[PDB]
Amino acid sequence: SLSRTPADGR
Amino acid sequence: GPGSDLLRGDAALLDAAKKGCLARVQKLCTPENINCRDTQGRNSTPLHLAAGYNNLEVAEYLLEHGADVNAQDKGGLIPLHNAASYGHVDIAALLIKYNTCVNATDKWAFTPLHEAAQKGRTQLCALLLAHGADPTMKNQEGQTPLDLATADDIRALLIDAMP
Repeated sequence: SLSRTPADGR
Repeated sequence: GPGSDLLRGDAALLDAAKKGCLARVQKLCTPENINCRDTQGRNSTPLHLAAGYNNLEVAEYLLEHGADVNAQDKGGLIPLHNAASYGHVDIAALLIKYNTCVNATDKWAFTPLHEAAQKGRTQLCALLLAHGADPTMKNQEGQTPLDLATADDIRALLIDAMP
């Protein structure tokens, strides 16, 4: 959904 | 005082796990802070950060000292989600060896295979499938990992694995 933000990492 | 000492120690351990500085992890880890949280960000544990930033030996050190392989950040991610998102094959294989749930679901019911498929991480997709990841799982919006995939190679991989 829209509120989903990226996982910590690279 | 002891309170600010613990605060400084937690923050330094999280930073060391992100940067991959094993010497600092060894010094600062305690059985009480091994699963401490980055409360100002995503509420990640040191193992989330080691997994996401591809620090394999820090990750196994944390696992060997009691890190929770199924700890959830504020979005429901477990460290295998972080490894899947960024394509860290060796990290994901290690987490699986330490009995992580390959089909774990986050707050939107994304699995690590949803994450790897969406982010284009082909070898991670294949690894997850080889360890029982279920390509028929739909997230909260009704989407399979295939529904989220845009790369030709991952679409072919998932179509082959699906019934």
